[PDB]
Amino acid sequence: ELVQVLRRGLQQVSGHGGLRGYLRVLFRANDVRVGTLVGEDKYGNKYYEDNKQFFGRHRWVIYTTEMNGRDTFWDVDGSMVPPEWHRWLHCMTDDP
Amino acid sequence: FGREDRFLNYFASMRWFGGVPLISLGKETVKQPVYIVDVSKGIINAIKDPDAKGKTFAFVGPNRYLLFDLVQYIFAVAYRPFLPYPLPHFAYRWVGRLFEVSPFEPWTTRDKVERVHMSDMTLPHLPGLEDLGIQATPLELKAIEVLRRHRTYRWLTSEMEDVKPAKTVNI
Amino acid sequence: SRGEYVVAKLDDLVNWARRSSLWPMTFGLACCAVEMMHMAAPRYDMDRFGVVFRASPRQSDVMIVAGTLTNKMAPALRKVYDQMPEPRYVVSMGSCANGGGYYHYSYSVVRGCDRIVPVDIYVPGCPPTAEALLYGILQLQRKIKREKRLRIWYRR
Amino acid sequence: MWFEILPGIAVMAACLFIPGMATAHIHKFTNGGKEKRVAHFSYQWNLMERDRRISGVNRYHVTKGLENID
Amino acid sequence: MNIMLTLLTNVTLASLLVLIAFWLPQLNAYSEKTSPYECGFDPMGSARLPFSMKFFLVAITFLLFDLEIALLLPLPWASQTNNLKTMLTMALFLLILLAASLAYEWTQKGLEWAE
Amino acid sequence: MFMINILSLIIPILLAVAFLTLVERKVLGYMQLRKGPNVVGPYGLLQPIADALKLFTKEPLRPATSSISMFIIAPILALSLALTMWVPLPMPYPLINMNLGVLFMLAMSSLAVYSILWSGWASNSKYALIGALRAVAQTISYEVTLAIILLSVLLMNGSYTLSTLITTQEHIWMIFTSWPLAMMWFISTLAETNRAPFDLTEGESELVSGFNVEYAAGPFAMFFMAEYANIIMMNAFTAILFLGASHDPHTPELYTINFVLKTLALTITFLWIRASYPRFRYDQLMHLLWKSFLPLTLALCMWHISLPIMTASIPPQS
Amino acid sequence: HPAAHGVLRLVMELSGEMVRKCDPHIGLLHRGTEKLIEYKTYLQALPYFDRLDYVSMMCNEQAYSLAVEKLLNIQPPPRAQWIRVLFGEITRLLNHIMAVTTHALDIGAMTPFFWMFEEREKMFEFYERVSGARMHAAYIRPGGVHQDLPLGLLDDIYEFSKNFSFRIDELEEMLTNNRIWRNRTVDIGVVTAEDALNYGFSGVMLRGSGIQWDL
Amino acid sequence: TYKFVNMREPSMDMKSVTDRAAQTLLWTELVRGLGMTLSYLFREPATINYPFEKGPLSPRFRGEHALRRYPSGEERCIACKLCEAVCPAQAITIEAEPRADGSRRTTRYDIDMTKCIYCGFCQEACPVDAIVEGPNFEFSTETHEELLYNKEKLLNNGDKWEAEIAANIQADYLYR
Ligand SMILES: CCCCCCCCCCCCCCCCC[C@@H](O)O[C@H](CO[C@H](O)CCCCCCCCCCCCCCC)COP(=O)(O)OCC[N+](C)(C)C
Ligand SMILES: CCCCCCCCCCCCCCCCC[C@@H](O)O[C@H](CO[C@H](O)CCCCCCCCCCCCCCC)COP(=O)(O)OCC[N+](C)(C)C
Ligand SMILES: CCCCCCCC/C=C\CCCCCCCC(=O)O[C@H](COC(=O)CCCCCCC/C=C/CCCCCCCC)COP(=O)(O)OCCN
Ligand SMILES: COC1=C(OC)C(=O)C(CC=C(C)C)=C(C)C1=O
Ligand SMILES: COC1=C(OC)C(=O)C(CC=C(C)C)=C(C)C1=O
Ligand code: SF4
Ligand code: SF4
Ligand code: SF4
Repeated sequence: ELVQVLRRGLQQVSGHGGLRGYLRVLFRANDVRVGTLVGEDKYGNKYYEDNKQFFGRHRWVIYTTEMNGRDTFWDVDGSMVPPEWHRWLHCMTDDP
Repeated sequence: FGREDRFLNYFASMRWFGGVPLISLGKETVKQPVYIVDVSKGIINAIKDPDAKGKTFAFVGPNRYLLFDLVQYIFAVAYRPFLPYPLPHFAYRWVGRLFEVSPFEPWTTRDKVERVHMSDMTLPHLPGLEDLGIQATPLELKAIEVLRRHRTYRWLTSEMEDVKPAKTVNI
Repeated sequence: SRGEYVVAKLDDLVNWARRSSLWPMTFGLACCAVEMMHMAAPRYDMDRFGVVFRASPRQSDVMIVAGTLTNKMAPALRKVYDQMPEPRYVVSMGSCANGGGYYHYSYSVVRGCDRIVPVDIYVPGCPPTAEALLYGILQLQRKIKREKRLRIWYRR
Repeated sequence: MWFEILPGIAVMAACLFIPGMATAHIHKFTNGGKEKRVAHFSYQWNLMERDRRISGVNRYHVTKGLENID
Repeated sequence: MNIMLTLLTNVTLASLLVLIAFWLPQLNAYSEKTSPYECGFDPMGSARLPFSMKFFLVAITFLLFDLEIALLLPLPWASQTNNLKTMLTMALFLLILLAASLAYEWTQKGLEWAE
Repeated sequence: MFMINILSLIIPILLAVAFLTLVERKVLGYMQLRKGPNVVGPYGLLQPIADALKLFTKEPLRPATSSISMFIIAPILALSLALTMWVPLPMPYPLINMNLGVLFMLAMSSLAVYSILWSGWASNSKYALIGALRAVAQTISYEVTLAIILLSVLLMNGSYTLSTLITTQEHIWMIFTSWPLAMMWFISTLAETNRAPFDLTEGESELVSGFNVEYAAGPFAMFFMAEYANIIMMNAFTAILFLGASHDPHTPELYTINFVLKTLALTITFLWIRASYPRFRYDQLMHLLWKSFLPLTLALCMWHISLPIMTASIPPQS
Repeated sequence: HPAAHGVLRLVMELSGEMVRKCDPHIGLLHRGTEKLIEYKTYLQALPYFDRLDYVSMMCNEQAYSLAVEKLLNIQPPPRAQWIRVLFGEITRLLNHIMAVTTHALDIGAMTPFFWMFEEREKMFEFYERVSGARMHAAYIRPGGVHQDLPLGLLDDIYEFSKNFSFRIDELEEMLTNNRIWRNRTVDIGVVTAEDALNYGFSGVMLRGSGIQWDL
Repeated sequence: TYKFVNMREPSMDMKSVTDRAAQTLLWTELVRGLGMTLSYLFREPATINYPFEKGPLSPRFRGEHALRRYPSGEERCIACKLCEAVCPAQAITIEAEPRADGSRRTTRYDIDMTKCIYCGFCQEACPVDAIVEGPNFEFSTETHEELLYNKEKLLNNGDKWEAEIAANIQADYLYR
């Protein structure tokens, strides 16, 4: 079953668009999990869910690299989420 | 002179070299230092004084000291061994030029050495602290608050009235 | 210029080192310290950011005022802030520390810890949630990232 | 995860590998490639000193075989 | 010679680390920063006042028991003598006397700390 | 060439200590249902660098009441001794080959206590003094029993040379012959290194920071590195003493890998024990070492003096 | 101090490390709450009791509400009383977790704190779902409770309750039979029943001495 | 009804005495504690990946304050001053007068967020759902003065967070 988890890791590498995207998501979010895309903002934030994860890790957001005027490739904060995706991301509701 | 000054701390820090170099042994220099709080209060009073529009003030201390006596008192308040030796003007200038090379804040400069050895001017025709309602604080009342940091553990608790104030060349 | 580039790179390196290793003093006052503990709890795991509690003031970089500051305690708080080697930072957390809060009009409460020590970040709440305090700490990290010490020294 | 603790353990293991291997290779490099001699007692030291004297190059690890006895 | 060089290298590295730590960063020392730490309030007395030791008798017994270590250390070489009977008898005599001294200290309330 | 050897010994040891800090933090976190440093660098691999850089760019303090000479001397002695206690270790070849290596480690380890003693005294504060007195009590508690255990274990090696321990355990580990001595030795090495459950000299919940409460920045980092280097060195010594790897003269890399794996296992066991237990009272440590460890150690020393003579198994090299 | 448990100035007179005298100095967190209460209305003074004992908050709310109800000669409805007792037991769980884990942490056991504070976090989630505040709820009021339970709260409380016992068992396996823990705790701080009664003790500090009392 | 916690007596037979001696000399319970820590080492951690993952909240969550409008854009607040009267911390300051068209509207509406205890009493007291405590909790500032809100800031917060505030109220107004 070790081969199974290693193959899962290889597929995690492949599901982020190659080594470059895998390393980008590893160095930006410190996480390489692959989820189902729920939607995208008009600012560029992407939203993913994976219901097999325990409560708290089953929803997440990959932040945009460029908000109104600042470069947010490295400097991201939780206040960049618009109110509707704020409601969805904090589990105040079930409907995106 | 004060807690963050470059006057009392400057002389107190000369203990690291072992001796105190003074031009002409400091017997031909007279100083009149002033307290920092007195200067700040004078500034505030000059702001609040309507008669001080175009005036020019001179803020000086109450006592005049010889440089030798002042440094000896400084080392006595800090309870450090005083080893004063005379250093010629050109040698002191060379030392200052050597110290000027620091890319950071210099320990001393040629200009600083020039200003330390130069006697304070007497300008009795100018207004002073007293004309703004300020009674200048003597050095003997505030020296400990600056020089207690420079003591060792053995002398840290000594009170201010233990170090026998120095001689003043006044009038 | 070469020197400008070198000082910019060195400033970036020192800023990254300072903000990637933040050690708050083991110091709490009231209810907000419970949320500080919950930020140290497994769910948020402040240690995963490099944030480690240390008891001694001489081994601390950040001071988090978490609780009401009274008049009886102000000398001790100022004393332990003074015994912090520099560079040091202060985070005011909760209404009581920010401006007095529920006890603003009391006879024995300091109306804000910024009357005693300078504050870098104000975290609002009564108490702020563990996520709110974490957001405040990350904001402090972003503030440290923006310091220009060596560039300003070179520009002198 | 618990397997993310492994990169740091691997780095520490690599760091701890260096002293022993470096000592072995430095001993090999400065002793003709044959495992630096041990002298716990005076007899072994006398053996090394005789080796040094008969080597002809002031180096003990230079070994003379049966080709040196004509 | 090699050990002397090793000690010199280690001491030099430690001293250079101290010198770097003290001359690299910015120093801002004032009276309140350099005061002793007593959890936010000034200490009442001095740290140089006598500090009573409740285990002094055990310390003297440690002085006495440390020399039996020097007596017992050459045993690996002593095991190579021809007369193993005398060597074993005297080693067991020394260890039995040490255990007897420990028992005497234990039974007369010597290992209890002073109150 | 010998200076290159000294550097190749001491620099990797410092790097290993730096990353052992991270490994300990992550192991404790995962044992506490959290992660540990995961953000700065991938899997926290740049956390030690940030810690060192932050510590060495911070202001060091000289207390007003402190005796400055001893205050500065103590961390230098601590780190120097911590680095020095590595040179006689056979891995499988030592930097310095000594006839009496074990006695050398004993003497230098008993010298290393004065770093804590003098730092606590020169700090001229009450908590540091309490830490120094606790260190005195700890040394009195453990020293004699540690020495007797070492003698008992080495009665089967035949000498005090550390390399001979590789030959003694060529076929069987020494732990299968002296496992009670091994247990008491492991506890004694936990007590010697001031490690949980025997970290009284610092005693965070009791004495704030203890003997090093007045130290800051680089001088404090020096004590930290000395402590962690002592941890690694003592676990390596235990691995050599009780879990002997097989040495092939034509491939010492196998022995190096084996020994490093064993000492890493022992260090991880140290972190495990820290994460698993509460702390002792420093009088209870003395009572444990003098009323339980000492009589058994004396009886086992008698047993290990007798056993080779009865069994006709006396080791060589008189 | 890490073990001062907040803001306490314990002036200790010691011979060596033997404690000759203890002098507790308090008031470093005296906020003058009672005067401020005198300056508020009965509903305005309710959140002060949340902040009196910030580890058991709904219990303080319950005590204040019971006093005000006694003075008002009114009676809460049965559902309010059942909710009050349920959340009081949850609050007791929170308080006991914090107390035991921090006691162990002060003695030297750091890990059960981390184990049990996740359960504390889930109970905080219950608090927030019922009131909107994780710890300072102001939920219990002199008329009953502010709001009714959301439609899916009892199921989640049941899910937490059916599993909390295993966490308790793990904590006990960590501490109960450990010989170091017993050495640090057995025969320490012994108080007699008569002394405990005369000194005004209550709760566990009585029950540990054999006094059979529970309000 | 009471029970005893520490009132057991051990057996004195050879078997149990030897088991206790083995426990004392071979450290059984310490090994059991080590085993429990080892078991915890191999479990999945409960940490979440903030700020990319967020902690669960509810429609009742009391965060940052905001002022609301009617669907036409007219403000809901009519300066009744009930929120100011009920505020336990005296954090709300209000001044009002007739508007140019004769409406009852405020000219000053401030909340001192360093005085506020975030109890939500103001939104209970409001009869027109004009003042609310929103879902936002990440609004830490760098200066004290930035936490002294006036009417413009609160109206901006309402316009900024209305899309979420209205949905949160729709899911909870039936409990109020
Ligand atoms: C030789 C011994 C003495 C010197 C020792 C030096 C040790 C080596 C130096 C280590 C370098 C590594 C540090 C850089 C890592 C930063 C990674 C990256 O993330 O940084 C970004 C940008 O980095 C900084 O802008 C610059 C960092 C480095 C600047 C230049 C490097 C200078 C090195 C020169 C070494 C010479 C030393 C002097 C010798 C005397 C900002 O991202 P960050 O905010 O973190 O993370 C946000 C959190 N998220 C991801 C979850 C959203
Ligand atoms: C880890 C193992 C490997 C490391 C090996 C390298 C070891 C390096 C040595 C350790 C010290 C490193 C610290 C570097 C900073 C320099 C500190 C000092 O030396 O510089 C100034 C020295 O300059 C002095 O001010 C006077 C300048 C000249 C002194 C006269 C002596 C005669 C020298 C001749 C100069 C003429 C030209 C020289 C070229 C020929 C002192 O300034 P100061 O403010 O106190 O200290 C604070 C430093 N700050 C500002 C960075 C915070
Ligand atoms: C034919 C016969 C030949 C010889 C036969 C010899 C067989 C003898 C069998 C018994 C020997 C066992 C040796 C055990 C030595 C100490 C055991 C002991 O009893 O000590 C305990 C205490 O010892 C401890 O509990 C240790 C305390 C510190 C524990 C720290 C963490 C534990 C470490 C985890 C496991 C470590 C594994 C050790 C080996 C590692 C590999 C080297 C006494 O304390 P109390 O319970 O208070 O009783 C005294 C009061 N009446
Ligand atoms: C394990 O490291 C920690 C501490 O050091 C022992 C603490 O003191 C604290 C604070 C809690 C005590 C009771 C002061 C926390 C939260 C912590 O995580
Ligand atoms: C609940 O009781 C309290 C403690 O015990 C756990 C504390 O440690 C502290 C403060 C110490 C840590 C760092 C939070 C406070 C303020 C407190 O109220
Ligand atoms: S702000 Fe609120 S939670 Fe924080 S200490 Fe003050 S009253 Fe307690
Ligand atoms: S939440 Fe409470 S304290 Fe804050 S403004 Fe509203 S009524 Fe006042
Ligand atoms: S209670 Fe509502 S309507 Fe009345 S003044 Fe306050 S915000 Fe306006």
